[PDB]
Amino acid sequence: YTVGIVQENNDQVWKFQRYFLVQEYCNRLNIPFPFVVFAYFYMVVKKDNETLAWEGVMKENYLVKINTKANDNSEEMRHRFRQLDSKLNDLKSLLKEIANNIK
Amino acid sequence: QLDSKLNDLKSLLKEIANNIK
Amino acid sequence: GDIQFGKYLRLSCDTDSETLYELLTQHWHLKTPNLVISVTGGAKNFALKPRMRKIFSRLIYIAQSKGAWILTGGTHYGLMKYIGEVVRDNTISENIVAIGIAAWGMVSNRDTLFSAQYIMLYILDNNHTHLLLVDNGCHGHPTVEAKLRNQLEKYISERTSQDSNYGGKIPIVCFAQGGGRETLKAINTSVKSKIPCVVVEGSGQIADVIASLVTSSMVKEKLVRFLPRTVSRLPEEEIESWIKWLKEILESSHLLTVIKMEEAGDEIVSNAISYALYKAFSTNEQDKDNWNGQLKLLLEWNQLDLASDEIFTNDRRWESADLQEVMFTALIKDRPKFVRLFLENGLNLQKFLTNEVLTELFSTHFSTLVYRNLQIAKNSYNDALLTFVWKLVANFRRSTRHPLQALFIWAILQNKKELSKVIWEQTKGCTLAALGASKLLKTLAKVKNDINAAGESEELANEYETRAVELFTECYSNDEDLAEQLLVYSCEAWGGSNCLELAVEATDQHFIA
Amino acid sequence: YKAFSTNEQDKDNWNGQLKLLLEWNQLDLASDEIFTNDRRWESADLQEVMFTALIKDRPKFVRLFLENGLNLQKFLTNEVLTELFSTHFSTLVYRNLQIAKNS
Amino acid sequence: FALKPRMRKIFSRLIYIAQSKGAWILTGGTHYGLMKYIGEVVRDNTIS
Amino acid sequence: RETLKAINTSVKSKIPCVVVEGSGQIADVIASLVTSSMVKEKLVRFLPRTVSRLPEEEIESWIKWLKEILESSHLLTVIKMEEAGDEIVSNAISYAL
Amino acid sequence: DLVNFIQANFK
Repeated sequence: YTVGIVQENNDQVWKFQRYFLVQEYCNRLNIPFPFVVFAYFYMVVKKDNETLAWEGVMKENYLVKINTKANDNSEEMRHRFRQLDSKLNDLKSLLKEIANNIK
Repeated sequence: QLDSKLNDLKSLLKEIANNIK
Repeated sequence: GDIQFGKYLRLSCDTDSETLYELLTQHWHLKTPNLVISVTGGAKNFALKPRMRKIFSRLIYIAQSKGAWILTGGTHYGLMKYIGEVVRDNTISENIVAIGIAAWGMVSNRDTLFSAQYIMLYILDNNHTHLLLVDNGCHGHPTVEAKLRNQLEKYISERTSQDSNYGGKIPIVCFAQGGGRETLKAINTSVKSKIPCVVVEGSGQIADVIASLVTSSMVKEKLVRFLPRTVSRLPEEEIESWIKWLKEILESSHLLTVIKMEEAGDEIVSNAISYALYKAFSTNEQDKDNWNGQLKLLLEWNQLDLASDEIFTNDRRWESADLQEVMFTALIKDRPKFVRLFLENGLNLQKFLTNEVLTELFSTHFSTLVYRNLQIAKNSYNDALLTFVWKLVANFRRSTRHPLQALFIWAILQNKKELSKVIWEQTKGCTLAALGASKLLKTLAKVKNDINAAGESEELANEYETRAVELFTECYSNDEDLAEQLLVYSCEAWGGSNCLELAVEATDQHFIA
Repeated sequence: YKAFSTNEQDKDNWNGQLKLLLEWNQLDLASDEIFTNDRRWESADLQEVMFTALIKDRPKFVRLFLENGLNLQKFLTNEVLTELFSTHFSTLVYRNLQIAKNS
Repeated sequence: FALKPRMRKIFSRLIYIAQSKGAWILTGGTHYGLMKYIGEVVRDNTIS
Repeated sequence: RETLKAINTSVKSKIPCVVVEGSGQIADVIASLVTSSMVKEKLVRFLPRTVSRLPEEEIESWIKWLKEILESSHLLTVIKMEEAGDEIVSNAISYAL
Repeated sequence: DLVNFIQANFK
């Protein structure tokens, strides 16, 4: 039961740990160990806007995508129909005005 | 489309009024 | 006679309005920022329709929020009684004034008078905090309170207000949904004054008459339709006077506002009131050419669409220097929609954030509770980002710069969602800012005593982290190399760290994966 | 309903109209016609119809009467409850309750 | 100038169409209102 | 105003082109139009403050320019406000040409 | 005090 349950959340944790290990190995002398000691000696002897603009453009695109997804409900047509009704009502008023002209 | 048809009727009425005047 | 279980008193019609107002304001009641008077027939016949109940509950909530006074018959019959109950509920869940006005001669039980207590036609209601009785004349209980109420409202309309922002005047708004004759008389005498106010085409039948109207024969037939029995009972001369009153009322429509029956939104009530006041502020011609005050009024009441339609548009040519004053107020007022509107209507945010502006804002608008919590978290737990944020906030409290990041942090620490998103949509380092916000919210919730506030902060942090993940997915799909360059981009004093470090320190497994 | 109202024999009558509309399950029409501000029915008249609605099993009318100003607390008198329990408690239910209590 | 979402979308689509066709664009070019926005858009287009 | 003058001088040439019944108010005037009294009242509706400020002779010239523009409609194309499609712009231009 | 002012104002 436990194996069946915790499988989905296991690879994600492993990827996090993998980041940790990879950064540990990269933030290192990257020298084979049996000679690495020499480094510890030698070392102890001694001891932008373009990217941000591009990211902003992509952020604008992402916001546009979210707004379009929200508006994709397609219910606005109904609203349009309602507006049409009002237009028809306007015609009636015009007719009434015509009658007032006739009288 | 039906709505448009109804609108057409209104226009006809307007034309009738133009005939009446 | 004073009764507590509040203040009650017996007045004479000769009493001056100024003296009564001074009495009320001096000791018991605070200065009114707005008044609502409910015009309803005193008859015991009242229908508690769900729509009317909802409308009046929303009205009471709006009055509580604004701190407005409420005037009512206060005889414990029909609508008035309901109102009392509502206010009671509201105080069980600041304080709301629920003044009631009645006639001493129309009171069944009289207990003349430390404080006399009486427990029991038209016996007064006990839910109202304050009650005023006036029967100096006509001891047989004819209508006499209406004249005094009209005089008091007239006096209030003439009073100046220092910080009202309605042009220095108190909005007086007669909310009326009553079918009685006295309701019609009150509406007419109010409209004769510069008192915009509202009717609802609902249960009230004379209100329905007025709404439908908005010739003598047409008004007569509408009245007969909505008052068959009532019109039949009334005599000819009094009903001709009725028609005259109704025509006089219908003469002016700008002061008269109506609520559509079709509308079912929860915020309809406010709108109506707002619109009413707006028209009286604009059509009054005293400040019709005025531009700023109109926008301030529309900013006070949450009316965004109307402001865009009316204040803006090409003709006015407002210019930039005028929008700064309203933007500053909108920041405090917590009106994110107006903030977005101002930003997208030409305001330059970068220039707006001045050193003095940020200093004053941080000093006199940072929540003391939040400040104490941040101090405790910084002193106890500490972190790479907490130290930086604490230093920045302390610097602005005592006295590149990245002012946008400072504003975003200020919005975040107060737990403002829409405003925080609006500010985030302006920053340069959007992904890094979102990651930092998530980390900061997590850390603050880790040291927050409040139970539900912790959940709110956790939800906000989750929302921001999902936002960052989605943004980075889109960014990487667009390009592979620039996305990694952004990843490794070292913060220019945001927190001294890039996206990877913030994500790993915040334990954001979803982003890394 | 129309023949009872337009007949003019009891057109001015108020109670009988409400009793008839209570017999047949017509709630919306009763709210529209019987009530509204003009009549000024008062409280003492609604008790007789509330009592009948309790037996008739017309919950909507019960809610309508309660929300139209009837004071439920005053309505429940000792005699009312006594008579109701005595002459409207199902004999089958009474026997079942007796058996459950005794066993 | 009002940066209504509809107008912003319309002018962005116009700039995209001009880019696709290779068409020239003539404008006041005084950095006020709409013109300024147009400039920003074209900048974005060349950054992408 | 200069927008109206440019539109008129362009239409006088064989230059089809487009207006949008959106934020632009004189564009809204032209779209709604597509008699002198009717154009005048539409202009006043969409330019209350602007029409109030302008003098009589210059505004009569405005009306003359607007009538001359409205004379020819084949070169004049409009974008409906109801339309929300992503490819509307292109369509308009296309149709115009 | 308050009662005295009230009764003085109301006569």
